[PDB]
Amino acid sequence: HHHHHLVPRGSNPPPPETSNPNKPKRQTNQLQYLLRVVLKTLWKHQFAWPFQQPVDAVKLNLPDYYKIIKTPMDMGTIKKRLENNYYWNAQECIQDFNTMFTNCYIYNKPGDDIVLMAEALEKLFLQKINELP
Ligand SMILES: CCN1C(=O)c2cccc3c(NS(=O)(=O)c4ccccc4C(=O)OC)ccc1c23
Repeated sequence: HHHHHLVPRGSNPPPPETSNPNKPKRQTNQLQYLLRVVLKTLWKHQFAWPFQQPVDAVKLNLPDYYKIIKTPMDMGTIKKRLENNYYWNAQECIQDFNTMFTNCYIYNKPGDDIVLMAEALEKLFLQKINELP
């Protein structure tokens, strides 16, 4: 038989929402600091780039990524959420950061380059979190 299963193909899932009109939202001084200080200082770091957008599992040849990671998160998503005033409190935003870092540590192994990058960014994140208003 001549069906060789070359289609249908893989794909990326849809990315996390950055808007939700029915979700409760606030602007708080902590959320303001999270955008202006925490996110913007991590964003400029030379290890930020793999984290600035959702994982493209097709481009990056990580076909197992969304098999293993079922709650993806990334800093582009967090940035957009912050810009859109998506969050109710600082905890929600912080949980998104925690999810991003945790995903990285789940998927990868100690000493992998991506893990060294995540560890550095997490260190910086935790320092910046300790001066939250
Ligand atoms: C942060 C999301 N992420 C991963 O968890 C991950 C694991 C393996 C490779 C890559 C990856 N591929 S990459 O080409 O951009 C890359 C980035 C940083 C360090 C190593 C690699 C890589 O795969 O080197 C071969 C991008 C984003 C992620 C990963």
